[PDB]
Parts: sequence; structure tokens; C-alpha cells
Amino acid sequence: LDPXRWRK
Amino acid sequence: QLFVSPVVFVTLGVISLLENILVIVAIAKNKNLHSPMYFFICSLAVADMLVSVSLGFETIVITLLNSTDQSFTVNIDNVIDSVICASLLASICSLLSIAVDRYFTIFYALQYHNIMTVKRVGIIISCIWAACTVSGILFIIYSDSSAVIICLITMFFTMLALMASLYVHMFLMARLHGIDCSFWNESYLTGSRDERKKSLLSKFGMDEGVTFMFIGRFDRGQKGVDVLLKAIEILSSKKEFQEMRFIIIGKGDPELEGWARSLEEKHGNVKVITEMLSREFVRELYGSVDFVIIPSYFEPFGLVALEAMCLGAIPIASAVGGLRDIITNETGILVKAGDPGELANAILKALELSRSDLSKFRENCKKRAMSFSRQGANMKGAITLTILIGVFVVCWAPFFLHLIFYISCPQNPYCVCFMSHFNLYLILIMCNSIINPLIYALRSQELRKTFKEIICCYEFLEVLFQG
Ligand SMILES: [Ca+2]
Repeated sequence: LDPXRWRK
Repeated sequence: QLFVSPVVFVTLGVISLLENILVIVAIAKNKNLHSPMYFFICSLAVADMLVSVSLGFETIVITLLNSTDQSFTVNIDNVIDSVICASLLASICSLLSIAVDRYFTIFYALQYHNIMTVKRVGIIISCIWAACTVSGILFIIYSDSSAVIICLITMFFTMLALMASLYVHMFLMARLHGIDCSFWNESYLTGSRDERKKSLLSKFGMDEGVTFMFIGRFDRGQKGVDVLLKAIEILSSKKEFQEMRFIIIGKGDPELEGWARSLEEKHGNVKVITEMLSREFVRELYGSVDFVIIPSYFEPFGLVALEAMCLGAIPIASAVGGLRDIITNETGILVKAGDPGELANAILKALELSRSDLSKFRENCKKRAMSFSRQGANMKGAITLTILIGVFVVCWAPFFLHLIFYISCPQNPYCVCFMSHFNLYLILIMCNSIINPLIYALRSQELRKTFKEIICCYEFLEVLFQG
């Protein structure tokens, strides 16, 4: 559950 | 990770929530804004506010899940991010819809008005949001796959290439296809056309007849004076040649330069001026000449036809590039390039057209050429579209670069320092939803009028609210 995507 | 307080995401999401709502209410409540362009702008405000609302709604949900403390986070993440993805694709489509709306309303203004009824625009906007939501759901499912990230990055470079094409046409090449209204004006003339035409024909010593005019350069494979010179030779043996008057101007190569004066001598009713006349006298010629022949092999800009159509000259040009897009059926005669026999038929056809009152034909040419002015409402919408795309490109640029680094250099220490500032790129994305309402207002006088009727009702829906 990150702000926006393509984060993890 | 660059930290910015959750207060900003909620605040920016609310500012655009009020602004884009005011944009949709104003366009709907104003009967003068019921045009296809404002209907695509209406959907652009919808996709803009859903992005900033979803980003603000996501921040509140994120700040709530880490406090209450699973596997439900993933589901609400897949849905919030699906609205962002679907709205982003709609944001790109709404901008391309305005671009298509501007290309057709500039060149084929009436044929676009009949096909784009108030009903058909609603079907297209509904179909756009249908394919965008379907594609948005599938994009989030396979968000980690390569084809999705290659697709979104491609869509950004497409909007980037369209922006570069618009800045080149509108700003750099401004003085290349822009008609000069302050100069190409009939107010600089005096009298009627036949009055000015008899003075011009007497200035060259000629009987009054249908006056055709060529102006340009004498070359063998460019401006097409060879097409016109052989067209006179074909028309020479005919009987309808005596009612025609030809004035050919332009210096080029001696092979054609001498051929022009060879026909000037053997026909009398042909005048060949092998000099480069000033723009003030060419303006005087357009206001007196019946038809202007532009037999160009290659003309990228229809400025040569617009300059003559302003002063009532009826152009007889080839259907090549710029001359093709400018001249329609009602404001000129088109022919195939390089065909001297077909040009002679258009000159014979233009002779029959002169037997009726061409006052409406010349009034159509003046009206058709009047719409391509830089200060006109047609070209002003193209600059408004260039601002809208240039704003969307800048606001979404760092995100799509982070998207490029995610797949090209995720392990690179330099790309890591960039991708860590992602929360700044979300704030920039949310600024596109706030700046866009400021662009519609700044570049639409009718929208500012209905904006004032609401800011006055917002002060009037408060006295009746507290009493
Ligand atoms: Ca997310």
C-alpha cells in the first residue's frame, strides 16, 4: 500500500 | 523517500475538487459552451479531479492503515490505483480529442460541425471512459509486467512528440503560414473590382476581360510556371482565349524567362513582368485580378492562397499540401499538379464561372481566409491546446522518468536517488489538476463570465443559507 504505484 | 506531510495531498486534492467542479458546472450551465471542445474539456476536468481525489483519498487511507494495523490494504490499493490509471488514460484521451477537435475545426470547419452533433460527442466521451476504465483495471493487475510499463511510457512520448509538433507549428513557424491581417486588407484599396481591374488592364494597355494572374518563381520543377506556360499554349488555339487576360510575374531561369515573353509577344493579351514587384503592388493586383493561378508542384503552407483570398482573388491552385487544405469547393478551383491540360480546363471552367455574379464567391474566399488569422478564434484554440499539452507533459514528466528508471536502471544508485523523490512527482501530478482550470479560465472569455455568475451566487447562496 504505497502512494501511487511502482514503489516496491 | 522524500517526505511531504499528508496535509498537502488532502489540501491539493480539495483545491482541484472545488476548481474542476466549478469548471464542469460552468460549462454545463452555459448554453454558449455547448461545443464539442468544451465537452472534451469537461471530461478532462473529470479525469483531473479523480486523480487528485484518489491521491488524497489514498493518503488518508494510508495514514489510517499504518495506525490501526492485513491483505485488505492490497485490495483498496488495487482499486484506488485503478481510478488513477483509468483517469490518466482518459486525461491523455481528452487531450487528444481536443487536438482532433482543433485540427478539423480549423480546416474542415463545417463538415466537422455536422458530424459532431451534441449526441455523437456524448457517445465518443462515453466510449473513451469505457475503454479507459477497462484498460485501467487490466493495467493495475499486470502493473509489474513489462508490456504495461512499456505502454504507458509510450503514451507519454506520444504526447511529448505531439507537443513538440505543436510548438514548432504555432510558435517557431508562426510567420511561415500566418496570414497578415493588418497588411492583406481590402481597406488599402479604393473603388470596385472592375473599376480597379480596368485601371490595371489599361495600365498594361488591354481590353477588359477575365484576368488570370500568376506570381512566383520561374523554375522547372517547383513553382510550376512551365505548367501554366504550356496551358496558355493549349488555350491559344481555342476560341475562348480572346476573353482572357493573363499577367505572369516572376524571375527565374532564362529558358522559361524567354518563353514567357515569347508568348507575351505572339498574343498581346498576355503581360509578362520579369521583375520582383513590391508587396504593396501585389496587394493591389489581388484586389483587381479575377483569378490567381498557383500551379505549384510543392507548397507546404497555403499562405500564398490566403494572401490572395483576402482581397477577393479566386485561387486556381494545385491540390498540394498547403493549397489542398486551404482551398475548398466554394472558395476556389483545384487541379492535379503537373497537368497542363487539366489546368487549361480549370481556366476554361473559371471563364464560365465569371458569367455569374462572383460577389458571393469572393465573399466566401474572404471569409475562408479570415479564419486562419493568428488572432482568430480558430487558431487561438490551437494555442490553448498547446498550453494544455505542455502543462500535462511537464507535470507528468518526472513520474514517467521514474517509470523509465523502474524498468531500465532500478539497481543504479543515480536512478535510485531520483526514484526516491516520488512523493514530489505525485504533488506535481496533482498540480496538473489545479493549473488546468486556471488555463480554461485564462483562455476563455465566456467561461470567465459564467465563473463570475457563480462567485456572485456563492456570495448569494450564503445569505439565504443563514436566513
Ligand atoms: Ca498505490
